[PDB]
Amino acid sequence: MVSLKLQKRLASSVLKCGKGKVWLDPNEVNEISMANSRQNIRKLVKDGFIIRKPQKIHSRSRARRAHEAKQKGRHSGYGKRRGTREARLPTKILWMRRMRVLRRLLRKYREAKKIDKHMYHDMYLK
Amino acid sequence: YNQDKMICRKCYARLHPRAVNCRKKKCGHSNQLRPKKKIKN
Amino acid sequence: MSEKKRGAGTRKDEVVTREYTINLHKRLHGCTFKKKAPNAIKEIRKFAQKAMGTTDIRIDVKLNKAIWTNGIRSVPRRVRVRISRKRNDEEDAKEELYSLVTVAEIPAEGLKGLGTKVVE
Amino acid sequence: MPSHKTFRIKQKLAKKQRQNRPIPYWIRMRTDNTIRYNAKRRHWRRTKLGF
RNA sequence: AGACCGAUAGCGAACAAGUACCGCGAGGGAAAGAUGAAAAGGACUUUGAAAAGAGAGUCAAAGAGUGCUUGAAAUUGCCGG
RNA sequence: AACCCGGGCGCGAGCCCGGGCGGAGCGGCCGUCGGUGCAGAUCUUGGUGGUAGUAGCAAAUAUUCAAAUGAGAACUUUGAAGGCCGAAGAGGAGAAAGGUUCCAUGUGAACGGCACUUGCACAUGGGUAAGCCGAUCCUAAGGGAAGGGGUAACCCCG
RNA sequence: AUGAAUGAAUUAACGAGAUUCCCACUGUCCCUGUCUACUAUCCAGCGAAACCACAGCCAAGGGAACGGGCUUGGCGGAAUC
RNA sequence: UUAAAUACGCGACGGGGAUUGUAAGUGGCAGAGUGGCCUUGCUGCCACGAUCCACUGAGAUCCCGCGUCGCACGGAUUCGU
Repeated sequence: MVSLKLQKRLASSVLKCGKGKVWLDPNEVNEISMANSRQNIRKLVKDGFIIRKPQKIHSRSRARRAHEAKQKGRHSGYGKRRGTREARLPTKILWMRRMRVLRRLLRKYREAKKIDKHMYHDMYLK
Repeated sequence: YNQDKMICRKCYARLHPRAVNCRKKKCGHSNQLRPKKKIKN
Repeated sequence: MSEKKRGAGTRKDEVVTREYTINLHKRLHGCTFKKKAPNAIKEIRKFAQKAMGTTDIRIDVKLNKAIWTNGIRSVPRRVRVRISRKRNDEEDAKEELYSLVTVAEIPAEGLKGLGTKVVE
Repeated sequence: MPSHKTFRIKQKLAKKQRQNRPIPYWIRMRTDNTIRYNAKRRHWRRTKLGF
């Protein structure tokens, strides 16, 4: 025997990280075994025999370029374009833009002064 | 109490309703908390 | 693993190596398309034993990686392996090889040249 | 929370737990008579705790 | 105390017995004795994955060697006809 | 005495002896007592054979190559390679419930439906620390304490 | 042997409710094949139950009239997968 | 049921068919569009080339072979009157 199970618990709770990221050297095996205490583990982490593995990578990269691949149209023929009809944007989502803008334009147009109080009521109602 | 505790979406660590933020390890005003929805099935 | 002479006849030996190509296909196609990759490794561990004439075979991690690289369901058709072969114990050591694409020929020659180079 | 707290069940559970220990090597020796298989000694997996 | 029973009998219980155990609970509930006159309760040595085994030692007796008096049956192995 | 094996008598229920074993109690006659005789009762209890080295140890395809340690290594542990888990067919924090199962060291008769150096098996030690978390104080279906009265009374309404 | 709130009739919507027809489609079918997976099989290891008065051939016949066995005929080299 | 230094014997090469069908690298522009540059002007260039052609009857080969290399010099177990 060597039971390394306990240094794995400790190693994880001092690199504040998982047990399948924390790695222990196969040269140092006896010295690792000798650590029974975190202050010993801390020393082996300091001296760099016990180490937190990096561990593959992302995929942001395909996806952010997928956003640049929307920027910039594309895929808006009928087929590739699909969640269901409205769900994608209910058109109440376009209204939430339109209805705030059309009232923001009408407030700007008066305060430059272009229309009368009579015309402003009718169009706002329009 | 109806507030229950707020549990962090990153770390998943539980830290009060009076604490503003999580801190389990450097979570450190990550503000990424949501409260316990206050009791189910 | 006996490149054992001893004595003979030519060949003044204990270890040297040979490069041999292990055909994975015949036994591999006998395993499942998902379960294929472990079969290959066994295939290699049985062929060297046959070719070498030794029970005790070591396969290099490199060999493990090579078979596994495509994944579980895909294994290479074949793999060239360098299999070195020394001791009274008569034990096999194996690892991966290199090739442009080509032939089976005189692999013993490169090995012989290596051992001769090692030196002073 | 505590981890159901009340002292009054909690102590007595801890007493049965202290009471479930091996017999002490000695009482086998002075001894009167027995294959001293103690016996009221109870287990985390099997049978079931009582009060 | 006895024309009682004598360890599948007598109390459920000769002993660690309303114990071990079952049931949410009311309640239910076993199996369980015996080396030897004396521990003299198996040194010392060889062996071995472990236990154990071999050899030897104690005793009237070890097929008296530790759920060890006797040791049937039902059964197993080896073996004989 | 008992047991095992045979020898003799008695139709016979059964009586008797010889050898071995056993290592302390055992008969006969008469007169009495009676938990007084089994093959059986889907009989009870215990033991034991065949069934059998038989069924099961089969659906997430999950490990493989090197190496550590060890009397012993497919399953303990390191690395690499390769996968699987995704509201959790295997992430984090907790309620109840468990009830010490946690940590460490040392083992391995039993367990783990197998190996085991391992373990949530065994043994011995050790750990849980609140003015500011929770208990705690409040009050909600109601458990109700408190007349009188039925009811012997238990007990029940108010 | 229908019949009116023991409700009659009627009826749109609804339905894992009962019956029928059409198109679409198809291995259900003609009529079966190849192929994958896990089993199977063989190896190491672990290791059970049900059941068991019974030795265990066929054709006839007989018999409480539905025989593995009586009776006569006929067959069978065991053991094992 | 095969073959075995009394042998075209085995593995590894690849030559054949009969197997599937146009590679990686490389170039052009039918054709996306857009920007800047070179120059007196004219004119052309570079850039990121969506898709296609061109160098190719290419790569891979459960079947079949002659030229090299490596190994093929062997023994366990059994008994019948």
